[PDB]
Amino acid sequence: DDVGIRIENLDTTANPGTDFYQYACGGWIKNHPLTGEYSRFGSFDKLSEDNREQLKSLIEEIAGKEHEHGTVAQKIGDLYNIAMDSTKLNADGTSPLKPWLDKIATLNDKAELSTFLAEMKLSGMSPFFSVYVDADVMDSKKNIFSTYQGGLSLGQRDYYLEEDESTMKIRNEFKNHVVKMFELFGIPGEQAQRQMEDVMRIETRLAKSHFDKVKTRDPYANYHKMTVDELQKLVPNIDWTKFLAALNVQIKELSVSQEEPMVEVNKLIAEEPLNAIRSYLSWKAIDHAASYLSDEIYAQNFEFYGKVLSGKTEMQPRWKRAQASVNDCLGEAVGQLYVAKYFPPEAKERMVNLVHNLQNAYAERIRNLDWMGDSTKAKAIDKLNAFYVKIGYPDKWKDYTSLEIKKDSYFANIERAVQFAMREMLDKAAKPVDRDEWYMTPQTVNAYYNPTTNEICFPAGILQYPFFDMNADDAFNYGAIGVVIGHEMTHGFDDQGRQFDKDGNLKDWWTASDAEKFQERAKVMSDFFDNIEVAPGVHANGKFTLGETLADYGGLQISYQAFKNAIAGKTLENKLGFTPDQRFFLAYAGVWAGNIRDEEILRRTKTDPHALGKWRVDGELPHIDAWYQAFGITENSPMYIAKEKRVTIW
Ligand SMILES: [Zn+2]
Ligand SMILES: [Zn+2]
Repeated sequence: DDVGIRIENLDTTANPGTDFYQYACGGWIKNHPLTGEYSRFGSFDKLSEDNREQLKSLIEEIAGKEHEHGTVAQKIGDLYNIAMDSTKLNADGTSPLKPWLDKIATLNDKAELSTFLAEMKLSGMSPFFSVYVDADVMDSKKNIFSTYQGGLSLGQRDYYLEEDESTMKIRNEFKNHVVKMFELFGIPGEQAQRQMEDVMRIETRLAKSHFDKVKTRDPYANYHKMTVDELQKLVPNIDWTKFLAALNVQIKELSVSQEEPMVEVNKLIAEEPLNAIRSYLSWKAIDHAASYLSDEIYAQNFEFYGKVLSGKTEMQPRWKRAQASVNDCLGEAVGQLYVAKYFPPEAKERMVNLVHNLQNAYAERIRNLDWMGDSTKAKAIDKLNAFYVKIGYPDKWKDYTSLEIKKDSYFANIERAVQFAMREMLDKAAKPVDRDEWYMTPQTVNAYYNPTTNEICFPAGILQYPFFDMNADDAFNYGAIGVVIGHEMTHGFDDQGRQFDKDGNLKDWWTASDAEKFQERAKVMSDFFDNIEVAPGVHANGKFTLGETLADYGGLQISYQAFKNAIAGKTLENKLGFTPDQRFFLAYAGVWAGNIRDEEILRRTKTDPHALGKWRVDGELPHIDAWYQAFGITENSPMYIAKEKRVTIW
């Protein structure tokens, strides 16, 4: 297989035992100058850019030909092309929303809102409040239906309430925007004024009852478990039995994440006349549809949300917005065709085998730890073997048969796609948590171990050069993606992972001895990084970055051990003059190749819990015995530290 590493990345005037990062990556630095718009640019950023061009080219290629009706290619291509057919969008005008606006006008009984609000939810609107289904934070093996404060067009309560002149301007821009939009939908000016006032009055009352975003982030405090009939007593002006039946949700209990905003919804429904409620629901429909109709309507939408609210100066071209629609609403379907082009089953199979080899090597190292007692070692190995390994793309793909894409209107297709997604989410309320369902799409360039689910997810999007190259040999791939995955693996077992059992439920399974001895070993690493000068007269924060430096250490030892196991009994061949062991460490360094501005070095030192790319290499390898052997590092090397001073935590 290919060597994977590239001479253009090296700076071979550097001494490996003096600045290994410079040796392995100095050429990359020289060949990738910062453009001006970025403070940091590394090989992760280069991959993210490469990946967005892959999706653009993929979707255009799919859309350039006709496909068999009902295939994911036909759904992708047709949705893209109907999003792009601006002559039809402009000829159709607002007519695709007429069924919704007519339906809202027939509301004649506040009791009908119970079913109607659920119907709007299924089409992707959230008047008054939001609902969602996800793993119960008190019982990770079960799902729970939750309500959440919502109903605001501006999203944040402060826009409706702060009296400074800057926020007042935003409010008055919103008022003008709502009137202009109603008028674009054929509402006469006098009625558009009156309906805008209804919208502002209602959303301002909702906003007053909301909590700040700071207070809503804790899912354990933003949790109120109760029966359906108890919610029926808390918010009597919605028939929750009908609301839930219209959502096809069959449950006995649910969570009201914030009760006060829900009580305010109850009061709003009681106190506002039905015609003002119709104004608000009509606005929710228009505001949701505003991106999917004519250019005039999109332009007005952008004038407010883009120019006023976001400080943007120019709208994105239609093709970029059409690609976002396809990627955001047919994400996993795009994933199927993405991996068919870029990440074949043999690549998935190689990576799944690699992850299993890392698991086996990690289990071997856990047995030899000198800070973990025997009972804790057994619990750790059992938790590790119970990892949910989600690599490349799903074993269980979403079934898209019930999602129909056809040439009626852009808006009608978006609506069917949202209905499909909402149905799939709400169906989970009745079922136990299914950890084979992917929350990320295959084309995403992100990866993590999740402590609350005990799953490790590495999508095809990140499994590309310089992390993983199907064409490269094991030295390259273990040194690069292998270390990255092993690093994530240690988060099931470190100071964070020890708070969760193998089901993702809260349980502290370390003994007091485990905790004391772990900190004893960890202090070796934090002291070491404390003494690194990341800039003249500026030291690293060894305690703040400890979670990440211990994990890189672990990933290095885990992947190197798995690598030596995988190549056991095979012929070593040097490539580019490097032994396989040397290539392992050169590939590792390349994962962290990067260019960073001087001021960006200072700020990341203040704020970033990850060590800088350079010290993720130069501060980690002096703790790895195998690196000394691979590059002949001796007592006379500036990076050398004595065996008895090296970290031993994994
Ligand atoms: Zn090899
Ligand atoms: Zn980490």
